[PDB]
Amino acid sequence: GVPTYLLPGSGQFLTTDDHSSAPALPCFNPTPEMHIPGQVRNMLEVVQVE
Amino acid sequence: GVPTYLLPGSGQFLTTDDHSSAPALPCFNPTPEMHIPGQVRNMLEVVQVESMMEINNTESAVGMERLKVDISALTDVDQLLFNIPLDIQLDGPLRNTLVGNISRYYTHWSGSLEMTFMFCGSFMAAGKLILCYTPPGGSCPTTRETAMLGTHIVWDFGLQSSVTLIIPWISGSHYRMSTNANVGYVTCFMQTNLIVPSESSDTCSLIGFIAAKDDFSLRLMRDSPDIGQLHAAEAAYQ
Amino acid sequence: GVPTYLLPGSGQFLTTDDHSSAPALPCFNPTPEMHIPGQVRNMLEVVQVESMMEINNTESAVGMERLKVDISALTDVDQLLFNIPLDIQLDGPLRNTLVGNISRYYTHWSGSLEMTFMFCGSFMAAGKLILCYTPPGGSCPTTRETAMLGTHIVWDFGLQSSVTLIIPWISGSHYRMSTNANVGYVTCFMQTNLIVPSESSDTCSLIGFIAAKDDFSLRLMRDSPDIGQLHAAEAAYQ
Amino acid sequence: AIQTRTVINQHGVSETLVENFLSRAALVSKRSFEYKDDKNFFKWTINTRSFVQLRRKLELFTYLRFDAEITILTTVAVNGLPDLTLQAMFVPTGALTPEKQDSFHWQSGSNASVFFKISDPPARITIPFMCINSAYSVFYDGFAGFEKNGLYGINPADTIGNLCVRIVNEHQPVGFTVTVRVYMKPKHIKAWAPRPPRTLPYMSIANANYKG
Amino acid sequence: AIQTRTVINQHGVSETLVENFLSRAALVSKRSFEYKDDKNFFKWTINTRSFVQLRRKLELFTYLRFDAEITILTTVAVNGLPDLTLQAMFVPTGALTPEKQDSFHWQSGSNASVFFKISDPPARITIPFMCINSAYSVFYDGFAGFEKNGLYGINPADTIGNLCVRIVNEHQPVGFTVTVRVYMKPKHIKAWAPRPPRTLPYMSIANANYKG
Amino acid sequence: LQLKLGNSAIVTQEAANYCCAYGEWPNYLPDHEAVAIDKPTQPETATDRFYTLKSVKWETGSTGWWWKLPDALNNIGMFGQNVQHHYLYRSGFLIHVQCNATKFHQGALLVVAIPEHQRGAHNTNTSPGFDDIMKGEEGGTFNHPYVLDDGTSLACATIFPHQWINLRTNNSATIVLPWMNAAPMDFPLRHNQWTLAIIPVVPLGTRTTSSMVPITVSIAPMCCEFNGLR
Repeated sequence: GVPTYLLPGSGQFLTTDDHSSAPALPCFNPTPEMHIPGQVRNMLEVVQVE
Repeated sequence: GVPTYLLPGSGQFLTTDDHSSAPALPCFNPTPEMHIPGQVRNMLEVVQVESMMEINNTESAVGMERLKVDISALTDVDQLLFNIPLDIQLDGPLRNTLVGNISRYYTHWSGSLEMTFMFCGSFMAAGKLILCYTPPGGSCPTTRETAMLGTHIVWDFGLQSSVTLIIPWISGSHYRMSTNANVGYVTCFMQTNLIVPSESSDTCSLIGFIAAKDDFSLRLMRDSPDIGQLHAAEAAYQ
Repeated sequence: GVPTYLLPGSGQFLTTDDHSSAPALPCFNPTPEMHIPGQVRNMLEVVQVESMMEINNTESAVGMERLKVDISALTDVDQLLFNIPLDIQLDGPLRNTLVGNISRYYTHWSGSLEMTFMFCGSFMAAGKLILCYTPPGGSCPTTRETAMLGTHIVWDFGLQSSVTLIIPWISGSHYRMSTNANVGYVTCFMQTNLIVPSESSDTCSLIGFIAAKDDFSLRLMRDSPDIGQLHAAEAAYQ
Repeated sequence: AIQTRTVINQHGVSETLVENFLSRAALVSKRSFEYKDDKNFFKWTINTRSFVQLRRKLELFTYLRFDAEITILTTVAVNGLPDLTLQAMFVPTGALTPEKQDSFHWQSGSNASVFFKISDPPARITIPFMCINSAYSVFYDGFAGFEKNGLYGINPADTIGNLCVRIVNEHQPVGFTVTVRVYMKPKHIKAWAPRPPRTLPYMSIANANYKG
Repeated sequence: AIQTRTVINQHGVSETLVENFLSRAALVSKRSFEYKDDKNFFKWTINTRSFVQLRRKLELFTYLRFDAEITILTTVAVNGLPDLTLQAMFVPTGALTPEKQDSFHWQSGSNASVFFKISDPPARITIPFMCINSAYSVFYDGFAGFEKNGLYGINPADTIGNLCVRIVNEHQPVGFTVTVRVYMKPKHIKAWAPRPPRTLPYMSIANANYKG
Repeated sequence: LQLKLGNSAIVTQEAANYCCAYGEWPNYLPDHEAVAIDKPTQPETATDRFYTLKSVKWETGSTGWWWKLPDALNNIGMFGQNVQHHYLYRSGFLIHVQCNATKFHQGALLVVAIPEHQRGAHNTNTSPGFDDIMKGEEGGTFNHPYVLDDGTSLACATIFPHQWINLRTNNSATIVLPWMNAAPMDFPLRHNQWTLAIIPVVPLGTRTTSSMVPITVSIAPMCCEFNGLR
């Protein structure tokens, strides 16, 4: 097997973590993306409007 | 060693996970695969097979009576024979079909359907029917003249025993926040009388079929509501 | 570090797992391998060796008497000598053999077998036997004439002391939901009388052998039912 | 009731794959047994006909070839909670099933035993395709035997085996209740010859009798 | 009884490999011992002849060369459960076996000790091929010595060693029972000169006497 | 066109198109699947012929008919003699169903071949016995054809290999059945691979209250093997 050891911070839930999780429903294909007008990619695009 | 840390979701049993497990018996070679006829790889292959509709939309009709609509002298000019609400979910002609049963395993369905009506009178029985299609939103016709104003088929069954009609795109779903209800109708009216010779039977019957087409699709698998829950249950434990 | 999560089945001890473990003594060099004669790499190498059948199918025969069938003047014309039910599992001539014992470690077996009968009379003892093969399903013959109508060997043992016969494909299994039972028979009848000179013994004996062939196969290893369970047991603890 | 509708945007056939249609971990068995040292241990003949909704899904086919991914999810409740070792032993056809908690069949060198604790993740093993034939007969138009009610619909080559679960621990002064939930996920599924769905309620486990 | 039959579709020789025929984790020892601070600890001379079914499988051969994968599965029961450290110490031939729980032989710098808790997965080590010869003598047509009952069938080069298991913890106000199950899986197996199976029941562990 | 097979021949004038069940034509057991009983023997003709059953009377109150294969043939001719002497078999089937009606009769038949039609009984917990299943050449009658006597539906029975006989358009039906089993050989006296069901979806009719149509079933074993015996 693989010799492992747990670090400090193992088993914690940080609310800002960036980890993939288990898909609850894989084999579910979501509705495909459609072009909707006015896509926001940056909140500074909003702030530059008078 | 390897420095590791456990994630949120460690040690959980999700019932939809895709992880290999320990083989309980490796070095066991299973029985090899043999070619068996009729392999199913997709449940849409099942749904594209025609199956009989309960086009007799009358209650007190039970069993074999529900699969056929009788026409006779009791059917007049301009007379309504059957009305098929295009509902996979609800109780109607499409409920006990292969396209009704397999689609109740899924939440969202989508696609064209394929009706086929077969006249099963005698060889010399003649007459005309108006098979209508009413789209979703539209009102079902109540007269033969309103029927002819829509999308329709003037079907002479005197020589052509079978007629088929593409149903363009019904596509209902399931809602909890409530049904789809009215998504379309197939309606039949008597254009003429039934004309039979005096040695053929007075009464002649129609049967209907429904299949899905290749554009038909199903999504978000659920539990089918059809059979719910018996004998010799606790025999597999003693 | 490495983001990890534990699976269902973590921390279990499956008795059939295939995982390396910690060496208790590394830097210990074991004794090197020496060539020893007769290495077994496959248990089917054991099963393909002939071993004596208990062809004496009579009870009250014990020990050495069971391995031989006597023929004499007490054996008449058209007289049944032995009947070998082709059952590896059940009590019969094939139970205490190398093909019977090793196959009871497995659940499903399959393949051809190899019978050999050796006449062990005197040099001038003469006579004929009909060694029959009855396939599975078929009834065992009770007369010498029904015996000759099947697959058979008219064996003159006056000069040929050994005869061998391929058993085509018995292949039984184990069932719990019940046995295989009848899967075939090897049956022997007296075609002639035993003809011995007046200085040879009146009584002459046959012995039988069974081996498996190269198409023989075993599957789904289990515990053998043969020996169950004593003295000086708790000496390995004190 | 209120009636609604939505424009449905779908494309693709992948969710109606028979692998996707059938491979989910379904609850196939659930028993309680008390423990104070087939009573006092879990024994279950591994079938697919205990619950009617997995039964109706699999009876959409005539033949099925699959491996079974068995997950065993044991919870305890006293009559806190001690950490107990459980043995789950898959007893195939041709092996001998235990009848006691302390029987010698639990010492099986040849049966697949898994030893696991309550505090662990749930025990999970894959039972292979165990049949003598190429597929399991979901339906069987035949008899298991001919001698005086060898029953109809029973195939001798359909028996997976038994799933026997006990508590490896000995008797304790506390008494407690062990609930064993068994979850099966069929894997590597091939299916043949699809059938009409059952429209009437099941009456028995062993057959296809109908009340109407 | 009911009698059945199935068309059997088999091909291959891989399951009757002697590695596959013999490498399974078999229960080779099981003892209870009480604890209140060879009584009060587990000591087992590592043989293969404790249980008759592994004995009859290995006595299908004359010579065996294998590594032993020892798994130790300890359960506790009080007379909840505290988490206790156990020491399992493999004492080879030539080392000295403990006779007490608190003996100085448990402090062995040279014996392979494994320290493990109850809450852990079961302790697992691989004892190597320990023999002075190239194979273990399953049978030995000789004597261990010549001076006044140096016993028959005993080979001085067959001794694996002892598996000594104690509780590293000290005495507690609670009294409890420790059951030590030892599982052995032979590994990297070579076998030589196959033998007839035993047909009669065993009478003793130390010999091949038969009652008939 | 004649269906000529052996010393049997079905000599008709009209027969349009067969149904090939699951698209599979019956072939002999291939030389990689026969690891079993060595070289399963083939009479090649002696069984492979039409066995024309006793005709059934279709009337207005007919619920339908069924024959189980090979149980319908296990006591008929050289097929049924080989069933009693052999232990294993493998066969496909050619089934020809024919109606004798005039142009004044009406009615539709679903002629459906069901693989492993395990039957249920009605309003009981006991399984069907031996005499409720193994009817032989006479066959059985559907008690509840709407559920196919197994709790399912007749409406969805076109998922199986099937043919329609609508007496306007046709009076005959041909289904070609391959070998349908999870094993390559099987045991003909105690397991059935196919059930030929003939069910009137639209009942029979003419005016004079006693309308009656002959239905004739001709079953030919195709590629019929058996174990060696020598």
